[PDB]
Amino acid sequence: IVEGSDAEIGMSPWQVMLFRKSPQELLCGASLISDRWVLTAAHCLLYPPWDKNFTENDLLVRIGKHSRTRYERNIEKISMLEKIYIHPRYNWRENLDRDIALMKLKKPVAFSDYIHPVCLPDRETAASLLQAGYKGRVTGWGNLKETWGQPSVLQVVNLPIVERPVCKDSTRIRITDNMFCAGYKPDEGKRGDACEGDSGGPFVMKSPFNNRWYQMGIVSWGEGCDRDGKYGFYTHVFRLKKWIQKVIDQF
Amino acid sequence: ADCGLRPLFEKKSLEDKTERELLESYI
Amino acid sequence: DFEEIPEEYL
Ligand SMILES: CC[C@@H]1[C@@H]2[C@H](C(=O)N1Cc1ccc3c(c1)OCO3)[C@H](c1ccc(C(=N)N)cc1)N(C)C2(C)C
Repeated sequence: IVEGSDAEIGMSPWQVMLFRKSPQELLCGASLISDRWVLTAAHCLLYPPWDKNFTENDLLVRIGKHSRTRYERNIEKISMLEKIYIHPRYNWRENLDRDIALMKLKKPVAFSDYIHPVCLPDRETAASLLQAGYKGRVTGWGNLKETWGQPSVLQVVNLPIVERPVCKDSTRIRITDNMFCAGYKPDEGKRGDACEGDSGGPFVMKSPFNNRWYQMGIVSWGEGCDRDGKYGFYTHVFRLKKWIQKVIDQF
Repeated sequence: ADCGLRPLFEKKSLEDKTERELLESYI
Repeated sequence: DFEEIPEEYL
């Protein structure tokens, strides 16, 4: 996260760390959506051009964290993966369309002050909140700068959803209805973006109607980080919710 | 469900330092 | 720089 701020304790209790076992490193962010299911971006687990194809046994999920590198004894919980499910129509060839994946955990994770699931939007949540100018929240342990460092604790930044033509006009990549983009325009002066290591983490919004946090987006892609005239792109969770339900209902 | 209600904010009626920025943008 | 995790987890 670039031009973000240190998160508060328990501010993002659905935040998940995807952690590679060996060599031990941060893989991506992710989200807790119930006691045995984690939501992330497909490209975190499968990206053939770079020969990325992680199996269940290649990683762990870490829940309840605040500190990036510390093992947070008595706070964080670490779970093993039972099975990974990638959207079968995820388009890794062209544009990361349908950049979404689920992971089922071996055992249910116990909720705590630090561990708690986020809600998923329904049609009206989406219709009500996913409007240009409405701000959402992105969190992660990724890079603080496009090039140079890394944070000691979880970072947070709030960013406004952007008009679809402006999103369109900022990139040569073909944009689909299953993506949205968020961020400040050069005129606004305020800054912020996701960056390397933030992938797969949540874009959330707090409904003013019921005071709950909903995950509207998944950090998907962009070009560099916090560049002027560029915007972060996010997977449209509500648009892929039929698949999410399908998988959870089936498995 | 209790989804989306944080034990250390919503459940105890505490606000974090920047959620109002969000609220303020929802028209 | 990642602190070692309890062996069990791995
Ligand atoms: C593995 C994909 C990588 C991913 C992804 C990112 O953007 N990628 C490049 C990309 C983008 C569009 C594409 C594509 C690949 O193939 C088809 O369309 C990601 C990324 C995510 C968000 C942002 C940003 N908000 N500025 C910045 C970066 N990166 C940190 C990588 C892990 C390298």
